[PDB]
Amino acid sequence: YLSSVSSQETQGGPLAPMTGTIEKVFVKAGDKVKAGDSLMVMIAMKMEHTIKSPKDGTVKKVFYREGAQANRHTPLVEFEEE
Amino acid sequence: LNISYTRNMTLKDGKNNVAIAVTYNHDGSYSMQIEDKTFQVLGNLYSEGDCTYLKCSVNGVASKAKLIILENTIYLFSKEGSIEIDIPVPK
Amino acid sequence: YHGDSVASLGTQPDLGSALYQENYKQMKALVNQLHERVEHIKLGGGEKARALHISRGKLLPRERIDNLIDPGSPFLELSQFAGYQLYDNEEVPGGGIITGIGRVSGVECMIIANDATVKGGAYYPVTVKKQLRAQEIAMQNRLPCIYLVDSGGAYLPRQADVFPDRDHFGRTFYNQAIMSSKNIAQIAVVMGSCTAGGAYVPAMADENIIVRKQGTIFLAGPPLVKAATGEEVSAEDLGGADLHCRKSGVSDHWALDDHHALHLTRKVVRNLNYQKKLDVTIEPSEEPLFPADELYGIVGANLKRSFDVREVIARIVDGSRFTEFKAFYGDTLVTGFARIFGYPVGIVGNNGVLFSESAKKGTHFVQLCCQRNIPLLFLQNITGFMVGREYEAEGIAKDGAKMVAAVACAQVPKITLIIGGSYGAGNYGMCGRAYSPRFLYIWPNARISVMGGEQAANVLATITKDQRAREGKQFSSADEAALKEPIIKKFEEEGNPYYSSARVWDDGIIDPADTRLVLGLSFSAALNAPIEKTDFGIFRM
Amino acid sequence: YHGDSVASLGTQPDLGSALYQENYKQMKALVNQLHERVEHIKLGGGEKARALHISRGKLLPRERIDNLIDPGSPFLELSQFAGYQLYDNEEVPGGGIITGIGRVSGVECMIIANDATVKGGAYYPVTVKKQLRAQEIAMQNRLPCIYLVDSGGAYLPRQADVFPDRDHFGRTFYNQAIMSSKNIAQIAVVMGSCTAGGAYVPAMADENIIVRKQGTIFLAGPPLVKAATGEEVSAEDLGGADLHCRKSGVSDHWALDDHHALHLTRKVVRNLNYQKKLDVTIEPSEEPLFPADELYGIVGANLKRSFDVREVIARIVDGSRFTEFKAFYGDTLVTGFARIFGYPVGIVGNNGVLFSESAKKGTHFVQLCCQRNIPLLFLQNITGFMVGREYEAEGIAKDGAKMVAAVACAQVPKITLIIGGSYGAGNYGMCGRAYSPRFLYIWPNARISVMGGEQAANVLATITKDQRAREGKQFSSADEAALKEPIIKKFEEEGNPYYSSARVWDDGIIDPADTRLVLGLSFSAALNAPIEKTDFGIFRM
Amino acid sequence: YHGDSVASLGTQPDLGSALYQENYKQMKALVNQLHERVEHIKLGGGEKARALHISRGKLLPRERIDNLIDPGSPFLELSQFAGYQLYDNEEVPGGGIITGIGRVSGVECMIIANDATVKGGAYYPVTVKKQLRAQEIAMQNRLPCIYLVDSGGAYLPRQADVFPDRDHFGRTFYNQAIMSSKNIAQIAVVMGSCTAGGAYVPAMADENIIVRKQGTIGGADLHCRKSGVSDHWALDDHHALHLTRKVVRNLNYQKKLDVTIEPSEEPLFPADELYGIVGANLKRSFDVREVIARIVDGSRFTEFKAFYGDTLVTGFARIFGYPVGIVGNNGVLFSESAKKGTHFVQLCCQRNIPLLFLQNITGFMVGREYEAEGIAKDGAKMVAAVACAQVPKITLIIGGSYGAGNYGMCGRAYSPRFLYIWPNARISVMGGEQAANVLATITKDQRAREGKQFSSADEAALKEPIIKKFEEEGNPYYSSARVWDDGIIDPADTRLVLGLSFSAALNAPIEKTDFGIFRM
Amino acid sequence: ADENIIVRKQGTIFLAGPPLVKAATGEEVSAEDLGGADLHCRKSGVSDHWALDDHH
Ligand SMILES: CC(C)=CC(=O)SCCNC(=O)CCNC(=O)[C@H](O)C(C)(C)COP(=O)(O)OP(=O)(O)OC[C@@H]1O[C@H](n2cnc3c(N)ncnc32)[C@@H](O)[C@@H]1OP(=O)(O)O
Ligand SMILES: CC(C)=CC(=O)SCCNC(=O)CCNC(=O)[C@H](O)C(C)(C)COP(=O)(O)OP(=O)(O)OC[C@@H]1O[C@H](n2cnc3c(N)ncnc32)[C@@H](O)[C@@H]1OP(=O)(O)O
Ligand SMILES: CC(C)=CC(=O)SCCNC(=O)CCNC(=O)[C@H](O)C(C)(C)COP(=O)(O)OP(=O)(O)OC[C@@H]1O[C@H](n2cnc3c(N)ncnc32)[C@@H](O)[C@@H]1OP(=O)(O)O
Ligand SMILES: O=CCCCC[C@@H]1SC[C@@H]2NC(=O)N[C@@H]21
Ligand SMILES: O=CCCCC[C@@H]1SC[C@@H]2NC(=O)N[C@@H]21
Ligand SMILES: O=CCCCC[C@@H]1SC[C@@H]2NC(=O)N[C@@H]21
Repeated sequence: YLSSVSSQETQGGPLAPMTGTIEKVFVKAGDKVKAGDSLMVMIAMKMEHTIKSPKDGTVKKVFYREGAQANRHTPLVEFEEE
Repeated sequence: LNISYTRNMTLKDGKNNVAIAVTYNHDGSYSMQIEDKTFQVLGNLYSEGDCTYLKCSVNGVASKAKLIILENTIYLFSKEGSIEIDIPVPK
Repeated sequence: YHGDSVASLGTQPDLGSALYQENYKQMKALVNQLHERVEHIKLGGGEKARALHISRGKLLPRERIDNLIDPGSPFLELSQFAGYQLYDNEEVPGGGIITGIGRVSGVECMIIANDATVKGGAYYPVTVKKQLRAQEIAMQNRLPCIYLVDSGGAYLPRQADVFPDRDHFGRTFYNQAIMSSKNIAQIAVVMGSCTAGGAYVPAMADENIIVRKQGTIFLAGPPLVKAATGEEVSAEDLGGADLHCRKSGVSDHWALDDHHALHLTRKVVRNLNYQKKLDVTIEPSEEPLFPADELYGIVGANLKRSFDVREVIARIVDGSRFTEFKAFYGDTLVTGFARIFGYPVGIVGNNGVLFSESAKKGTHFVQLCCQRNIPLLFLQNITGFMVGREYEAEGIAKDGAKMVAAVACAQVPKITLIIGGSYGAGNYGMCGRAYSPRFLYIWPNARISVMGGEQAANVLATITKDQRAREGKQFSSADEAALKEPIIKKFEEEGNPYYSSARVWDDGIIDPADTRLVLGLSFSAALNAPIEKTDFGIFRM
Repeated sequence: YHGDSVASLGTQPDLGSALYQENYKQMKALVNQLHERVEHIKLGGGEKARALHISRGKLLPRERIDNLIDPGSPFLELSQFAGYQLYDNEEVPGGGIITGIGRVSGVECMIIANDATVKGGAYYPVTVKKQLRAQEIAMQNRLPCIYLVDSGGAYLPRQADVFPDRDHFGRTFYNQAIMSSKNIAQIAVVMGSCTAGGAYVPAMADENIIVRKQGTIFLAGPPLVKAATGEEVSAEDLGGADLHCRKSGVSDHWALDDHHALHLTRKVVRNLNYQKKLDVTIEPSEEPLFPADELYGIVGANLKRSFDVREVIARIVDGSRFTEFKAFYGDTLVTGFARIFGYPVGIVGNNGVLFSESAKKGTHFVQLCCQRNIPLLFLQNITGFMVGREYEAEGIAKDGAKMVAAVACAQVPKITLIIGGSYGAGNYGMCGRAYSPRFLYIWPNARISVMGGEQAANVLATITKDQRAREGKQFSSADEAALKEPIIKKFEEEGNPYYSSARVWDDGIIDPADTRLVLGLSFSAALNAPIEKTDFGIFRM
Repeated sequence: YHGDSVASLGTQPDLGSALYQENYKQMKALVNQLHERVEHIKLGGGEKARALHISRGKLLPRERIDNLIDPGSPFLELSQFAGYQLYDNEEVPGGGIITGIGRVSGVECMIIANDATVKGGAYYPVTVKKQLRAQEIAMQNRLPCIYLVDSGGAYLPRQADVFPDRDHFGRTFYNQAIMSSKNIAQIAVVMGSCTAGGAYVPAMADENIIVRKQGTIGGADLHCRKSGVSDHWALDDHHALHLTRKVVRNLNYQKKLDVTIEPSEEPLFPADELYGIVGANLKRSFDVREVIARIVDGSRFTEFKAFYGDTLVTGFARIFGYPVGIVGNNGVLFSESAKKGTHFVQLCCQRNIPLLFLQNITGFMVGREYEAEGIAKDGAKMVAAVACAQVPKITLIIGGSYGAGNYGMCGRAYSPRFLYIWPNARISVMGGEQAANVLATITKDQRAREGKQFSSADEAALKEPIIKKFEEEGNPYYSSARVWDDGIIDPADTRLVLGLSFSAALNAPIEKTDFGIFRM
Repeated sequence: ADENIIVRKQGTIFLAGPPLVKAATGEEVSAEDLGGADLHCRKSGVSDHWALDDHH
């Protein structure tokens, strides 16, 4: 626990930070993106949020499109199973 | 302060409602406006035995009658006649 | 044995004297002007706004207050003239809010109601100041606070004067939380659609009452939500009586309409389990021996003439009985004991220029009143402290200061009434607004400023001419006259009572004929809180 | 056994990244601008005024402060930017007054010195507000007050904003008397000619020191005396050191010149018989593990980008040791325990939009800190409260409110630092200026307003267009655009940190590199007063 | 102005409905059973013992209590069923002691009298328990204690049960000394022989009264003329009671109330309808608002948060002019109900209003979604809020009380001033049927882990003992035999019992309430 | 408790266990899902600290 090992063991599926508008999407219907690559940028409040790839696998589908409203904690990028 | 308080009260006479605007004068009298007519009213309640009586003057005319307030009805008993007025019940 | 006979103050004025007639005429004109202006302010925001408000099924704020309080009980409205010509082109009748003290279920409470007809209930800076003053009064006197919330939040223009600072909007929530922590009940009645600022008020209140359809509590309105998130949603769905009562749980009571909400509010107050107890002794109340309307002739409207404050005292005290203290020492100041509506009071009035003897006498009287736990009443007709080389040698500053120190440290209830001029350090000495009196009132003829206009122009002129001569510059005599004439006008405009009451500085202008009633109501309200011990600082001897 | 190893916060930033370089460049430019403006303000009133002041034999106010405090001790100046461009054509460097906290004879004291070079020491409204803020700080922290009185009284123009109201000039004397009554020492050093307002200050002070010739205390100056009565008298005769020390008795000590007066002031502070005692536990102080100057690159100057507040915490805490509380619940808010200069502190920082979970977590942490009597530190980077139909259904307003009540009712020392945006009710939730933090500071890149400029224009536009459509009026699309563009500019101008500090809204802007030192000094000063018990209101569960 | 017209709670039940008739019949049978059992208990220790006691010239304990209290004043006896079938073959009517609250010389006092007819006044463990509970009640409410003493001392068999532990006899003396220190008066009348070392009970008392011949503190003549232990000498029982009344008068005590008071008004509906409304079957559900409407002054109730968490009912009312905050159960507890209860408790504590709990709880809602939303967190806040409250608290169990719901609604462990149960109540950790399923599943799974096989028939056989045992423990007479739940009360007398209890509890001043951390 | 520490996998806080939940309402749920360190730390918020094992 001192070496921060438990800090690494944390993972979760992509989700919308809050309810707001999706300004643009960096992930197409089928694309290969490494983890950390931006998927979409969302502006629900005064700030702006960029979504990073939770995993390096190819994106299966894009649930939302630009100008759409995304509910809180809702999936945006579907990742193909590996 | 610097204003005269006017109270809007509704009294049901028979089957028709009546709206009265009462103004609380500084001298203690009341000015009631019913429809387009105004009346200057003053009086007090004095109890004889177990019966409460209302002595009042309306536009300079004074009269006395026994006053009974039971449930939502007001009973005014006098030699000239008896009057029943119903206070509207809030919904 | 309380029946020993006692001499009574006051004398019968000469009605036939021309001076009395002129003073009466001037005071009557001033009072008529005040009454007509108050009527226009009471008219409300406007005809179209009132029509829309009635069409939405809601009650007008004054009707709400009338139905809320006990039948026939007097209502003490505060700061009716707030915002009077304060802004250049915008009219804000009453500051957009209504505040006062009335009796609800036999309990004296402070009522704050938003006037939705004025700018849709938006909060101007004067509105925030008025609400803060009302909250401070309630906290000091330990009065329950009732909020009739119907507002559109802070006025978006002029946001800098409403949002950021300490005495800005957040102080409202701060005071609400503090008073709730101190067992002073907070009750919020959401009688209409609130906003982000309005929404927090019901949340912090101990008990909430929300109307079924008109009441809507949303932390951000539909337009605000769209501007932020963009989530289109109806007002009722985002915030509504049914939602808040059933799912959100913010609402504590559900009301069908305005009358039902007021009835529910009366019930909550009944359940407060509060009993008022008095510390001061009480005696049967007796009316003064002279009519109050003679004050018009006695005082008049000209500040140059001087009138004996003993007449004013004799026309506002119970039975016109007054026990003067140190009558022949420092006679420019009048102090003594009397009773108003059975309440003991210590009266401190001005009869001329303040001197060292007057300051010492006032300090002694204030110490006595604080020791005996007696409320203090200040009558201000001050025009200054005598100043001169000999007066400075005596220590007029020192003497003046020690009065001021005592007044500040006093913990007894303090009520200040300005019946005439109030200038310079005399305002501070006689319990000015800066020294936290429980209430402050002014008569229509009062003038308040740092100094008289003529004196101020002379002081500026001497400094500029002397400064120019030392600099080697030349100051023209005509230039000095040109600077002085505007100064006299500026001081007159600022001194006018209406200008002072437009800012929240005064709890309100009052007709002199109603002074006794206003003082009685104020003292009855202020006696709710217990009287604490008084601790004094160093007295500079 | 206090030696078990504990993990340390913070990480090494990537210096080579272009984002770091750009942020560092922007922050360096902002800090250089701030430093140059502070230098110009420190220059003083002007060259001619400074020359005259030196020719009269007096010391410049900054020299007075330097000689008064202990040798080498740091000085924490407050509100250096007060009055910066506040008035259209008049320049008031520093507001005309100097306030700060320094150590005199081993005791932390609040020092208030008038700058005679600025308008002859006349009191502008901002000067009164600054002095009142300093007095309030001293009263809250129980710090002795030292006044270096050299003033010409209230500015005769703009008298309405300085004399009448509660927070106007009289509040100075009120606070002086109250703090004297509460055993907080008041010391007045009359270093120059005072006036009617200035004269009262030495009178109310417990101890006075007046210079032999420069010092002159008169309740009314020679010009004022002539205006009021016409009496001609020299300044020294009317008020002077010899007169006040001998015949008058107002002066308590007689000083030959400025240096002698400062030496006497130091001696008087020594004789205070005061010892500082701490309630909180203490531990040896350790420096943070990372350089402070990296904060420039980490934070930058663009509010759109987001940075982890944990970096800021790691660069300002002792040893970069942080114990996070509820790390995975409401992760947009960061709370935990740390120590600054050995003082325990509870840190509450913003990492994103506030939600219900964040509000509940903050309320829990505040309750814990109040129970354990631990000082609280707030880092504000708030952008507002989450708004939405689902959020309203949950009770986001309810959740937000409980935080507001918890923050308001807290009695522990509280310090707020605004490192980024502060808008809406988020400002109130995170211990805004209205909730009485002991100190408040902002970084040069902060922006404070009711809402972002673009959002505000949209909210006004929707109301006007919808209102017009309901009225049957027509609102042109071009008119809506014309209204919105000015709004973005107005919000930007008001939000700028310099505008906020011109008003006393904040205690002053601080270089991010000095945040640790400023916080340490502030907490050391605030620990003088004992920590009282905390009483909470109803928590709306 | 207190004249505003207010709506009244309650509705007229349908007398003709068969359900009402059946419920009324069952409740009437239960009440008749309770009355007959109470009569038999009141009979006393026995005929021969009573004859001997009368032959010695002494008065029976109930006669002593009747003569001690003011004429006609009601007497609130406590724990009449203590020791009912508690021991296998020994009968201990009333636990061997009599405790109650009555008015002596216009002052409410707690009276503890030993019944010499039961085992010669020896102290059974239940007796010690009863006496400790009475002393605790008196200390909490600041009531003077009067100890008529006729004790034979500790029962020598069962000595371990009555002598060593803190909750054993020693505490009786400790409480007496502490009450004296706090100025709560302690008065002891030795109306009977103290053969054992019970001499300490009068010695620690502030004032003693000893009868001339019956009372031995070892000789009455020694103790009265030489030992001086005696502060008063009485010729017989009547003289001793008269002296006790005089001693109480000279206490120099005046009762003062903190809460506001209003004129008392009777409820708008008869109390006997509660029999039909509630019945005796716990499976059926009844609206607690009826019970509230039949026991409050004028049937006036101000509901708080009516539509939020409707399974719990909260509001303000007045009983005999005393303000009260009523918290009743109308169903399963949920998160909203817990939050609403916490809010109401905070309000009542802030306003210094006594609290009344009506328990009909069946447990806390359990489920994965409920666990996700912190039912555990919420249930706890309600429980803490209840524990930290300092206002007087009275709990009445009108139905089932199981699981953590008992703790949440001011159970016996949370120190209510008084606790009562109706004859149809049931109390236990969980329903008997539910408990049977839980044990069988754990054993079957444990066998599967070890490779053992659990027979289906064996699991069902294991369940049958659990079902029968749970019912016997839940019976009200089982809980009343132990000193838990004070005594059982007829539902028709609920209003009178609550009024007496609140009047007694209002003697002590109401202190400020300090709350712990609220786990928001 | 003022402060809670729950182990990642061994620690499980449920107001009613799986067998108890089934007995009361006949609902089937795993022990970790009904009550677990991750759930209590992240969604229910009952847990105040998250620990990997006993030593942590
Ligand atoms: C606390 C913190 C920390 C933050 C906040 O609080 S941020 C709050 C943001 N506010 C809102 O989000 C409310 C937006 N209003 C509305 O949603 C409605 O309007 C209502 C609810 C107000 C009801 O009013 P309504 O709609 O029934 O009538 P209307 O005539 O339209 O009412 C008057 C018209 O409002 C215009 N108007 C001007 N200034 C404002 C203002 N500040 N707020 C509202 N309205 C304003 C006025 O100029 C015009 O009339 P005029 O001047 O043209 O004659
Ligand atoms: C509390 C209550 C209840 C009441 C009061 O307090 S009522 C107080 C009345 N004040 C006095 O009675 C002091 C009158 N001053 C003087 O007696 C002197 O002046 C001194 C003492 C100030 C020393 O100053 P000094 O004489 O050594 O130099 P000077 O350059 O002349 O100093 C600057 C010049 O003063 C002009 N100036 C503008 N406004 C004021 C102002 N308000 N007070 C003083 N001076 C002012 C400035 O405009 C010009 O310079 P500028 O702006 O033209 O460049
Ligand atoms: C506090 C500390 C720290 C220590 C102590 O306190 S150590 C106390 C030691 N006790 C004595 O020293 C008193 C010894 N009694 C006697 O001196 C008398 O008896 C009296 C005074 C009790 C009057 O009673 P009595 O004499 O008038 O009538 P009796 O019928 O005889 O009364 C019933 C009969 O007493 C039997 N019996 C059974 N158990 C006891 C018991 N524990 N105490 C007394 N009697 C008991 C009962 O079984 C039988 O009747 P039964 O059950 O056979 O039908
Ligand atoms: O009303 C006129 C005031 C006279 C101005 C004199 C100034 S004001 C404050 C101070 N007190 C005095 O008597 N003189 C000065
Ligand atoms: O900084 C931008 C504010 C975002 C809008 C949020 C609104 S504005 C006022 C109100 N108070 C809040 O905290 N949120 C809403
Ligand atoms: O009355 C039946 C009890 C069923 C629910 C209660 C179960 S058993 C005890 C435990 N405590 C609770 O809070 N719920 C469970």
